[PDB]
Amino acid sequence: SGFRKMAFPSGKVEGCMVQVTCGTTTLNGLWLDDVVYCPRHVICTSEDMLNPNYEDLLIRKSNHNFLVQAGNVQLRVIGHSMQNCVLKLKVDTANPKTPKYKFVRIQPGQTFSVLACYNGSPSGVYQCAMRPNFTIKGSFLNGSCGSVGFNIDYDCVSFCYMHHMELPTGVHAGTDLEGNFYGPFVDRQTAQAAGTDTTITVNVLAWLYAAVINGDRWFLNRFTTTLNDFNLVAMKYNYEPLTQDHVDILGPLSAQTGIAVLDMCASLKELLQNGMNGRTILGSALLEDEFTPFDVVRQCSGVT
Amino acid sequence: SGFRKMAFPSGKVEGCMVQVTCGTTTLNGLWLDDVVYCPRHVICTSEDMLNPNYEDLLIRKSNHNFLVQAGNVQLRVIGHSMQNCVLKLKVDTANPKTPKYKFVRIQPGQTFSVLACYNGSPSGVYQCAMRPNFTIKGSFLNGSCGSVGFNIDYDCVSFCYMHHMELPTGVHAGTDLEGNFYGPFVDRQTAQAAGTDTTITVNVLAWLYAAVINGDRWFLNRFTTTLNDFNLVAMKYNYEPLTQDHVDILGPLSAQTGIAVLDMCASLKELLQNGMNGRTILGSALLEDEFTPFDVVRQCSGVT
Ligand SMILES: *C(=N)c1nc(OC)cc(OC)n1
Ligand SMILES: *C(=N)c1nc(OC)cc(OC)n1
Repeated sequence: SGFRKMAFPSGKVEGCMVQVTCGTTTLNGLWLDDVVYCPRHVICTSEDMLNPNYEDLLIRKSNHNFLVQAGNVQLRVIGHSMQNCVLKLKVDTANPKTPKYKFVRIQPGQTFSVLACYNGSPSGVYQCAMRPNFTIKGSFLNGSCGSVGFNIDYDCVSFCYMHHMELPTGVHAGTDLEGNFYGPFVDRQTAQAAGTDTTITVNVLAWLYAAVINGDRWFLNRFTTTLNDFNLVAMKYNYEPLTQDHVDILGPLSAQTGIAVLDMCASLKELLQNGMNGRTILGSALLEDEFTPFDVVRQCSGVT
Repeated sequence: SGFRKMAFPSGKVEGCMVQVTCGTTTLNGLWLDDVVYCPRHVICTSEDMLNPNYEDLLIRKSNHNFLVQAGNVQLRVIGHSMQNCVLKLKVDTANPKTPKYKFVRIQPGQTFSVLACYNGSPSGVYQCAMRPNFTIKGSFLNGSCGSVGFNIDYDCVSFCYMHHMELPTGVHAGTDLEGNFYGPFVDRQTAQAAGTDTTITVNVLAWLYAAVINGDRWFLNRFTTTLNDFNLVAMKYNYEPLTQDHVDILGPLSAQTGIAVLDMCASLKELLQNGMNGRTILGSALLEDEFTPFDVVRQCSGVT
């Protein structure tokens, strides 16, 4: 029993973190096979960042200008290329600790672990979600760029995020491992405002199922609702609309607890309308939305 | 910017996790050098657990009854001994991945990372604190015993906790790596009720400093208080008394923000008396107490 905001074990990803320096800029790189992936803004000075022409800036860079260090040892760069907003630095040595891996582009609402790094060295691991406005609420200081987000399926690491940027509102933006930003963000120090950060309804419902499984049941009520009635309330509260696909995804948690998905929607509807009244659910005074239904099943079953 | 409940990178500890089986019971062991540490209740059947005499039960066990598996390979047990509530299984092979390590016994209020494991395999990593009533609020299922809590200082892992038990209220109890339980708990399936779970005042104040550093400042007020006046309010709200040692510990965060510790105490006093009024601090609707002042400095500076 007990339910925590849990990150995947980070060891497989720690073995891939390297330091990348270009000129006076140092950030993190991800070393998989004989390629080091890093944000292309490693080539920018703080001034360049205001309006960078990456193709033009990159012309002034050669393989020997990209200093890649893995632990105490230097890696030899034998090629470099730009793919969207990431640089791929081909090195002469395959990473001996390369885990089984995939590059995946996640959808909003999906969660992942972040291994925050500085100078190619891991500092911490935390769990977060791709917000519906394509930002993430991370913990990143200067030098954390190139830190990655990932999920693990037994022994295969699916890398989904690489840190690039902080918006003036303190939220974060980044790319998948193909260098494509999530959302409309660009790697330029310009006015970039995020859209509405709606709540991930399907994740709140999954977390309410985790609460019932772990003994917090005070919020269960005698009501039911329909998808359309629930969605009228969800729109009022800036919650994402619940679809029949979300209901289907919650099927196993509904089966485990015996609480029909629409009944849990009615409990959530009352929590939105009445508030918590100073009460907590799984140690939280707000409705948590950074656990997917898969995360709840995984944590409640103990998948390794 | 941004502030997350962050765990230490788990790789160094993942390299130490093994599976220990005695008869029909399987749990986790911690393999450091040529010793495997595990809860002594590995020798108990579910019936034995009601009133076990460990010394007597242990007489019926030989080295060959302790099956220790590290990954896919079996370790040879060449000795076994009981130290308090842990067993130390001497194996014939030193763990090649043994990190630099220490065994530390933490005080209430101190935080640590837990690498939850099942069958010697890591499932997740999360951050928690030793509560003032000597319980921890973890996420542990059957088979998670022997999972450990730790802190890291650059390359040295300080192991502080080993999971043994869940109380009927869903909170957890365990030992340090010398086998001594935190608090008054025993490794017996008997009526064990936890005392008052007070809030760790010094940690709430540290987290309010992290909120100011990361831009959440709405709760700052025009008031100040004294330790004695603050402590009258802290007692009313089941908060731990703040001492001059806690004030001294918050000195660097006070210096960084320019907010005197007693002024932050006055902000906390008003938050306790007035509530949050539907507002949040660092994404939380309650006052968070599982970040020590050291954690706040570490996360706000990016220590690797
Ligand atoms: C990422 N490491 C990073 N670091 C900065 O300064 C040290 C600035 C920045 O701007 C995008 N990114
Ligand atoms: C710890 N792994 C554990 N597992 C149990 O059943 C599988 C019971 C238990 O009781 C102390 N501990």
